[PDB]
Amino acid sequence: SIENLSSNKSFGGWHKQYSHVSNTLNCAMRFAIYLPPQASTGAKVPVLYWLSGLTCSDENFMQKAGAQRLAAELGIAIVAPDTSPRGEGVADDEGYDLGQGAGFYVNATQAPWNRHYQMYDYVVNELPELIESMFPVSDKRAIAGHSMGGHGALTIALRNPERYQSVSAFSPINNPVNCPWGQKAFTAYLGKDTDTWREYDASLLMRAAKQYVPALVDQGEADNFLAEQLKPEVLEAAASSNNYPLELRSHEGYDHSYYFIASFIEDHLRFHSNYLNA
Ligand SMILES: [Cl-]
Repeated sequence: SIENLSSNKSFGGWHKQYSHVSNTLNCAMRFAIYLPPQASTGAKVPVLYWLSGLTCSDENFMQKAGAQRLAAELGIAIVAPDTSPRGEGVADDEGYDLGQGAGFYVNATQAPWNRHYQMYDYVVNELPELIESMFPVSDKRAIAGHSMGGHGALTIALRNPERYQSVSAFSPINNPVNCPWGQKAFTAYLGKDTDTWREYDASLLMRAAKQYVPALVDQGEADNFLAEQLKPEVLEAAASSNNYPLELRSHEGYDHSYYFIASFIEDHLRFHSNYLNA
């Protein structure tokens, strides 16, 4: 029902990969965890959930973001789920932008996708329950992500404000109802009635937010997807309009890659630590 697949010592702590049978997705799922050195002492540690973007697995961030150094110092565990259901019986598309690697963190209502594409319930309900049951962790959590995963973090935090201390993102999809990535995925997973899409749009949620989760967003100015897919100005406008605690930082010359993420991940860890320690 749960299997440790791999272990690698990392900055006096541990990077470990698991597979488990998901009740919400009705499929096997892989996730990775980083436990800091403090978890070896008897301490319970807080958890940063990291959600990845299109095509990614539970490996990309663990390998490339360089988060382990500071997570170790600050005593933060990081949990990185995969980006979609995977395996036998799970629908898929040949394109990188739909199906596997592309769950969009929604609960799909349209067949065939509705059978397995319940990534919102997985991230919000099943995964944290599992993590808290297995690992030496507290009930204090935060959430972050990149692009589709930034969309994931923001939308989940805004709809579950009591559940998350803080939220952050790199290159988030802010207004997915108004971009091709969001439109393709939402039409396929949720159908043609865009009223059903509203609860999955960070910019729309933020404008209407009744309770604040502190937020930090970093955007590379040389990100090729900025205008068409990401639309940070649209998030800023929502924040402005709702007195929302959003710090949105634009960085000249930086792109959409993990090189950009690695460049500011320590900022994100110090930001989360501020709220996870409270
Ligand atoms: Cl993405």
